[PDB]
Amino acid sequence: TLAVDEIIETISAITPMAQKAKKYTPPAASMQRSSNTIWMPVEQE
Amino acid sequence: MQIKTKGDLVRAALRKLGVASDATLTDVEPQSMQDAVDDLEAMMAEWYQDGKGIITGYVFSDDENPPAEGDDHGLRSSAVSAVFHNLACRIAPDYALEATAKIIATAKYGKELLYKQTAISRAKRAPYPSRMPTGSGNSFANLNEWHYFPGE
Amino acid sequence: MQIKTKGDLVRAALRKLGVASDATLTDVEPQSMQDAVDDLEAMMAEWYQDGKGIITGYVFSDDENPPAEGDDHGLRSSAVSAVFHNLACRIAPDYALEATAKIIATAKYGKELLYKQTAISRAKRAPYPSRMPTGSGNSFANLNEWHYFPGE
Amino acid sequence: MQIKTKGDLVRAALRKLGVASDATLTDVEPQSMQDAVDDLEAMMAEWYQDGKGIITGYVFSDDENPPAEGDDHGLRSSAVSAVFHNLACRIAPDYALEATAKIIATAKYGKELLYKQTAISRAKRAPYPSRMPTGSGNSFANLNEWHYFPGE
Amino acid sequence: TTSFSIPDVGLNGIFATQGDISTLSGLCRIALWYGVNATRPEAIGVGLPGQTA
Repeated sequence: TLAVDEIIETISAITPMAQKAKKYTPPAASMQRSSNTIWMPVEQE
Repeated sequence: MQIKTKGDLVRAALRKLGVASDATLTDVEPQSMQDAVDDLEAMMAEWYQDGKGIITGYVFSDDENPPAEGDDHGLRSSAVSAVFHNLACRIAPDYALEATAKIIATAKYGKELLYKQTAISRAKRAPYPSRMPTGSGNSFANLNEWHYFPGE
Repeated sequence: MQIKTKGDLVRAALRKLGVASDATLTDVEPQSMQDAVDDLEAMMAEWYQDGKGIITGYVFSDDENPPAEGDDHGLRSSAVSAVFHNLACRIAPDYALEATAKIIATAKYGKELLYKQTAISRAKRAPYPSRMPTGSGNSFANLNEWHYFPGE
Repeated sequence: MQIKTKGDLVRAALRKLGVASDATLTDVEPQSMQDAVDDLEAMMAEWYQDGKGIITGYVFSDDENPPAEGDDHGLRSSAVSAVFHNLACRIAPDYALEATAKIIATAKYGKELLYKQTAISRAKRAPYPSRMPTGSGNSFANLNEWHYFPGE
Repeated sequence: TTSFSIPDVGLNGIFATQGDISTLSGLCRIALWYGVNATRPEAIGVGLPGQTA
């Protein structure tokens, strides 16, 4: 057997939502003590 | 062939030994016949080491069918002589006998001739090692990038 | 196979010896079976050297079961001929007899066939020594950061 | 195993020799049985050269327990055949007998099989000489590694 | 161990390999830690066509 050096490509996916999603990296040292959670305020009325 | 059963093989071996045949005035008992069939079965199981021994097409009788004698042996027509000569050689001690020189020589020759074709088939050369290059002369192998032989 | 118990093995050995068969009008003396079973057990224990000898699937009887005779030997179909031929050779001196040359040759051949597959299995090559390098061409060794073989 | 005492070994040896067995009509006297047990003890003490010979697990009877016969020999299952075959060979001259060729060959094979595992265990390579260096390969690892081999 | 930067999605994980010498084998692992959060669920929506009966 000499598996030819060509590949039959089958799948081609796209990730538009994950690309458009904004990505956030809070401080790791603080998050470890805060249990991987962080609070953010809300616009005041 | 006139010899088509385990009982036929046993009777042929007995005739070769000169103990019992179709012309004698004394015969061997059916218990002796059955137990000689048992000896033949043990011989064939020993020869055919569960697929790694001498392949002859012999068919082993099952216990569901009671009489082992009366079962077609399944051997080809060229194996019968070797089979029954060796059977005579192995069951000669039952009757305080010793197989004659002609029977011994024929048994040896028949066993060798039985294994000849299997030996020819099994004389196979190993594949290339996984550490040898295929060489540049194989353009297709080089382009498909098979620089070294697969192996195994 | 029709030889499925130590009793059948003993009876086949006795018949090969010509002591108690049907070809001669001799019945198995009851004491000729206990001693033969003892000899067979001793020979099998000697062969199967606590797992480091000849592996045959023989089932050794325990002290709880009263009758040693009557148990299935457990041997494969390809070992019965060797077993009972060697048993006949071993128990021949009891009756001031001597196993014939054919029986001795069959015993030798059967023992060789018994140990053939075990020898093939045990013919294993030792691993690499602890002081070899793996070479620069060993992709797996380079990936796993093993410049030398582990040995053992 | 049916053989579990020095007298069982002696009786098996006598049965092998053909002098006396269970089916026999004339037996040997208890004084002769004690003499055979004494010869067995002598042979075992000669084999087990105070721990520097053949190891079998044989237990030597003391004078406090009166009958040396009746004690479990303590041998493994694989040693019984060799032990009683060699005992038969040793005690054959007592009864104006000479052990047969099969018995002699089995005794030789049994003694060799008895010493095989002990020979494997005792085949050991000596430590390094006291003047050999440990090599600079054993210097960067284990920063306090010795510069020379101890010896002894 | 090294990093493992996924393209398309703008995320990073780790890629580690280890080797067991007792069995002369190895293991590989691509780990990625993240969490999707919806800070304003009142802004996200869902359109459901054909919701009759």
